[PDB]
Amino acid sequence: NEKYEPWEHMKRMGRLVGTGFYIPPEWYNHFRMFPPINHNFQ
Amino acid sequence: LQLKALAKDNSQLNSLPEAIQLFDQMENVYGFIASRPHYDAMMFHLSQSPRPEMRLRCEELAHKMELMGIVWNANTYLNLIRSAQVVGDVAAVEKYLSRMREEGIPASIGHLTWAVQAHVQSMIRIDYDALKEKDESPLPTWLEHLETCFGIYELVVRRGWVMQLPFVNALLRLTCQATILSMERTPDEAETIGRFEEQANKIWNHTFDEWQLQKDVYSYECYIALLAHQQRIDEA
Amino acid sequence: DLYPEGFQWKHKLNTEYNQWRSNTWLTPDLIPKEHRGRFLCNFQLNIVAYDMRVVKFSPKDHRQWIYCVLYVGSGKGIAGWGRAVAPSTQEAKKEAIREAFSNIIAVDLEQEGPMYPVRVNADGVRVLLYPARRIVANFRVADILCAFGFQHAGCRINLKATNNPKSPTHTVEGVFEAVKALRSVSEIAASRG
Amino acid sequence: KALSPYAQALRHVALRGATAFGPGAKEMELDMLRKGTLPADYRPPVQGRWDDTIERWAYAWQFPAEEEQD
Amino acid sequence: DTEFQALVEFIEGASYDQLISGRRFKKVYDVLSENDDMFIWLCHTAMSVLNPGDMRSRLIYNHLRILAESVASGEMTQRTAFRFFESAVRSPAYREIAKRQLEGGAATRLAGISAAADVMRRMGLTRRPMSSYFELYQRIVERSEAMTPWGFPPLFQFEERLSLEPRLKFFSRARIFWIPPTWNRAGRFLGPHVTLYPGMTPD
Amino acid sequence: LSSGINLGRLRLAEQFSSMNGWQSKEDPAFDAYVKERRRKENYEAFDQRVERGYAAAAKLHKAEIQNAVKRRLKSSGAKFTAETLREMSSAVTERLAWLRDVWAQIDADYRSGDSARQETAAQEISAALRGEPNDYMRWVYETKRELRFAGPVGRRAIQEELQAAELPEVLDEEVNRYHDLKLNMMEIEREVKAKYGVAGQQHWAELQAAKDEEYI
Amino acid sequence: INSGDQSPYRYVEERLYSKPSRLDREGVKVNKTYALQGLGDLEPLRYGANFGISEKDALKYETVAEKAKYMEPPIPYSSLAARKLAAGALWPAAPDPEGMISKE
Amino acid sequence: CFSSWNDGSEGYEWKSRALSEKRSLALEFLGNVNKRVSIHDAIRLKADINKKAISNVSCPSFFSGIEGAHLSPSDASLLKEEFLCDYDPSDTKRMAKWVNLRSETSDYQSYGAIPEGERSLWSAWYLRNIKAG
Amino acid sequence: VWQGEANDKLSPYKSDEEIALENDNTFFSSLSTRRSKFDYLEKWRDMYRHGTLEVPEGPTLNFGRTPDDHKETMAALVRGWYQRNRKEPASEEELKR
Amino acid sequence: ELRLDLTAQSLKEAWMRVSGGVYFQSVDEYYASVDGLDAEQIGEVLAALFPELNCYEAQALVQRTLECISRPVSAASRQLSRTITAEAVGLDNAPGHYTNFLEWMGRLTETRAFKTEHALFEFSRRKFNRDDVRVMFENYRLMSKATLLADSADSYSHFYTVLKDF
Repeated sequence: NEKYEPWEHMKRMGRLVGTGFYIPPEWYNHFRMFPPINHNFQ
Repeated sequence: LQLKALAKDNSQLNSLPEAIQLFDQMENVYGFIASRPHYDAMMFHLSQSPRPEMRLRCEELAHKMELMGIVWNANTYLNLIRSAQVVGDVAAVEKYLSRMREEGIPASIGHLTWAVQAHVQSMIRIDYDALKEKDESPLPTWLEHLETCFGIYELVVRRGWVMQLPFVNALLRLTCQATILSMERTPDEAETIGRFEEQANKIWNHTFDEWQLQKDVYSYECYIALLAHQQRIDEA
Repeated sequence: DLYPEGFQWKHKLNTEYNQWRSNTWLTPDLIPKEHRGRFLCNFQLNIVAYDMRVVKFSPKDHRQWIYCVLYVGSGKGIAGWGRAVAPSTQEAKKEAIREAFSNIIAVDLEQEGPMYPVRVNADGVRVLLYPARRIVANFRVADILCAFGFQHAGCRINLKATNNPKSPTHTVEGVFEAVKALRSVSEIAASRG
Repeated sequence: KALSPYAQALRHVALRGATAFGPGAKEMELDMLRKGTLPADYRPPVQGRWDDTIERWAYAWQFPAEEEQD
Repeated sequence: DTEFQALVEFIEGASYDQLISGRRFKKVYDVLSENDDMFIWLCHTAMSVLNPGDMRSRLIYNHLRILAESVASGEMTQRTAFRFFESAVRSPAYREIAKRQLEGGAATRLAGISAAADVMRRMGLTRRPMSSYFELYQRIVERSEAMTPWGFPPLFQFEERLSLEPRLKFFSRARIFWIPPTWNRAGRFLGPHVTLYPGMTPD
Repeated sequence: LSSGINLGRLRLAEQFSSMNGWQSKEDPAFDAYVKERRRKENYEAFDQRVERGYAAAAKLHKAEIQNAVKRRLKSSGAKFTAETLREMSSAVTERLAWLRDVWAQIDADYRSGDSARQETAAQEISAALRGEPNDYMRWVYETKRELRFAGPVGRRAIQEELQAAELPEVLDEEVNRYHDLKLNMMEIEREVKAKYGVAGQQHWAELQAAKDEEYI
Repeated sequence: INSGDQSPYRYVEERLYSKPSRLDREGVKVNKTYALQGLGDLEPLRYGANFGISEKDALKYETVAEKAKYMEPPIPYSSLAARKLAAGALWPAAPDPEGMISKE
Repeated sequence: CFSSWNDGSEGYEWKSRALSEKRSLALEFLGNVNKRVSIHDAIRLKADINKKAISNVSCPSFFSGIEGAHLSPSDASLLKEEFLCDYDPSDTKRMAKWVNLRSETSDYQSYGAIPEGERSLWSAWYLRNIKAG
Repeated sequence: VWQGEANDKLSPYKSDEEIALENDNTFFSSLSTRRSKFDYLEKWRDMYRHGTLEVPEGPTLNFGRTPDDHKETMAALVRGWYQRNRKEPASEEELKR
Repeated sequence: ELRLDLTAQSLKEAWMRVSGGVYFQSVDEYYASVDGLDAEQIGEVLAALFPELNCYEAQALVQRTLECISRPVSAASRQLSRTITAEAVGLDNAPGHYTNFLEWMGRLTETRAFKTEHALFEFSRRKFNRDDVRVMFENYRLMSKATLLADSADSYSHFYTVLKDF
């Protein structure tokens, strides 16, 4: 399954925070600066 | 080199999203790990826009730089002062100037230049309508912002530093912006407008040839903005 | 509830003077741990369907439970949908509400709707979400578009390729799957540069 | 805060008093371990070389590389 | 002190009933095992096999450190954290770093798990302030993720599918796995609603 | 690309690869780095129980500042932008600096050697570990509300008395969150039955009588 | 274990691996206590608390295809999984080889 | 007496008077409609009469006021402070913490002190400052 | 000094040498070129153990613990502030003006 | 073992007689793990005072003198070498870092918290009978509420009083 993915979860959290009525946890901004490791493009 | 060119590119409107996408394409797709020149060329471009998301991106990039074993230098603190000055935040500029001397990194003339520009942008973004509700004149805040930067100008001539053109241009910008804001907010107080205009003419007429400096595009830009705000079309 | 953690005074309670009074069923453990004290917007509950389902535990014992599908949503851009089965009605509503809060999503309400046609399909149900200046949907879909805050939107659902087209979860599942696959204008402009 | 490191040092000794110039916290832990009066929740500094290796690993994760070009 | 409260209520209940019941022992087995130290030790055992001089290992180290601090803070649930951990583990760069550390010979994973126990003591990632060293001893002297050659527990969910295919003999070659309902007599209570797993029998 | 940065990263990677090349008295630059880090660590560290109490108090203060920002955005109806996140992070970091400057005194009293100082420091550590909030914070919230609701003579008196006392920068939402909490009935009952005796019990009995009369 | 007019092997099998036993473990209010209450590391890993399969979430699906479609992936590792890894109980031991001896 | 000042059901004849005074003041501040009257000349004069009647009351002083006509560091500090400092502005403010000026009236004289939720007659808002110690 | 740097509005724009020249201008702030807080602490440590520097036992700056903390930090600095204000007129009257 | 521990204890207090009182160990000399006597200084003593002493017994003696001056001698690294081999952890060509860890883990085992955490572990693994629970009931009833608060200030003192017999 690809619908449960760290990039998909980060995109879901980003568009959840981008409303302005949700408060981001610290791991969202800490994963924007340290993204999850991808298996592609290698 | 591409990020350095996009940091000063004014050909199109999309230079900053192009730089963001190029940095993301370099890190994720190309597999390159960002060094100090990548972080410097990105944070110099992120420090130009006063949007809070881009300032947050610059702060998170500086934090990732200090977390990845790349220590801060004069250029990193200069980029942070540039990012904090465009929103008019003098408190963050003073915290960066104190943290720079905490680590023993000496502050050069450009840091004080962008501190003066931080005072300019803090004079710009005063909520004048809230002071109009409280019946408070913004004149002592303008006098404090002037005397602080003139104390900085007395500091840079006491340390024996070579006087640079952007510092005198920042002082001229400060005095011309104080004159413009005094004409906009307190139009009936003609004596303060006259004092600010006399200080601006003193900086424009005597200070440039005191340090044997030659005027440039920004020096003419600030004075042309001053003369255009006074509706003196022929002199402009 | 916006205060899960903080100073716990002994001489004072944890409740405030000007607090909105709860319902007969609303308990503070409905919102999960990762979403507790995060939502700055009030939500409204809309029930999709109640149904009766025979649940088999043993070959000698069959119970008759109630199965409820609903969706929670606020007009400021955040919404989620859920479904759960339970021996009673209010237990099914509570577990479906915590399932809907577990699977919550959001959009960008800068344009109050999409800016390109999104034709998506699940297994059988084919739903198109196209931009408009009004809201073009039936009432069961217009309520979900109001739950997301999409006032400038249009939605069309074809259920003829499904095995059971009269199932009530298909329409809400299709609308949520189409809105989930919709990209905002800022996201596309950031992806292009 | 915008305090100078001279004023930061003066405020540091003003906040900590005379024990700022005395032994460190881990020297107090070493004295409590040697005298035998050490509580159970305290981590005992039992081996110097391995704790040195531990702290060198944890500080090596932040150690900067040399980017100077001759 | 909720574990001490569970211990003393177990003691008082077992002395009141004059027997060791199943309800009281199930209660104290649930109270003594609600701690999230398992996933934090997973992240720190994965961080131990990395290289403090490599920049890619610094990225993986900061990612797993942020993940462990996010689980310890309670802001991220367990299942999404396991998805993040299995995505960080299955990467070819992490397996390359683990293979380089294996082929070295004087590996630095022991100092890694020791500094991990010290960090879990300092940052308050445990339930008791000195429990991390006993958990370190438990990871070392027993079969666990600390004695695996790559630094994760040896289940097939943390290994790549391209390595899962030629070794194991699963259903059909050339996600959630279920028994297809053509098997009407598989076991006594086995059926299509009973899931199966590739490298373990959880029954 | 065999450049200076890439070769520096390569020699850094091969240095920390095994256990050998990075130990004590082997590389002078890493030894100077760990010497400066241990030099700072010798000055800015606390006792371990002091660090645990500071961690609990810092968690409480961070949660209270985040609750203040939540209350402000809930009352104003505005959105959570990046500027509010920057403001909240700056307030949290300056409150953590203030808590470090506070708990330096408790670490000095716990390591002083006097009996009364160590017992008061152990009382502070035990109060912080159990989750009990500070009475200094209650006094700070109450004097901030009284500074808000006083006239200019009283406002100038409070601002001139407390200009040198290093008070934390407290938002209005923290004072409003403390003030709007309802008071506990059983704690008031315990205080009125401990401070006063049978007269307190008769007063609480007539109070419950008035409660049941208002219920009618 | 008290038999109660049954074989004890089949009684423990019905009390461990039946559908009302695991539903009583998840919490259904079945008739009277079909599952074993107090088990430590002898509890099967299918019915652990930190495992990723919950039958209360699976009762709302009427088909095995819907269970394969909508359910989350299971949690791989737990504390009971760590104890079974330390005990080597993730796979049963191989019995005596019946392939070539006889059928007596 | 001195033993009647501590806690623990001692001094019942005066503790029950103080607890009945604060409740009866709270009941007339909230539930007495006839006290919300604008003042007139009968109130303005007779309160000034009642202001001067209390000011004419002098407190009966005790026998303490009657008088007639290598040193230690603690003994010399008392003699030097009495001669060099006849008026001390720092010590008279320490009296305000002990006496607690306007103890029963500043509960109702403050601005915005009592919330609307505790504005009933069963509510216990006058007992918040009771500390047993 | 930390109350004077908070209201100076030029102390972030001043170096360490300018503030150390302005405040005391003595050997006590002289470092002999890198200036930091820990260099001053390391110098004053050996100045204390020799015993050229005397530091009173206990925190003289008290806040955060008790609701009356400015009083106890005023009572801990009366001697130092009074000697700071009275020792230079003692030197003015000892030079026999 | 009793010969080498009594010989190392004899040299420790003989060094304390000649040193003259206090001996303070700072942070940096703790990290280098240097005590008051060097291995050259102790090995010179054992060759001079003891004539009949072979090579491998003398270097075994200087190993125990260095560890008895710092802490009391704990015989726990010898048992940890048997249950934990070198190649299991990954230290085959580093014998110095292997033995530095074994005494670091060995002295971490002898603490009150490690015996407490092992007892709470075995309590969760169901290794007690009804006899263990009944004596734990007597150990809990003997503690009063004033004695419990003094033990709950530490994180392990209230646990260890119940689990001392266990």
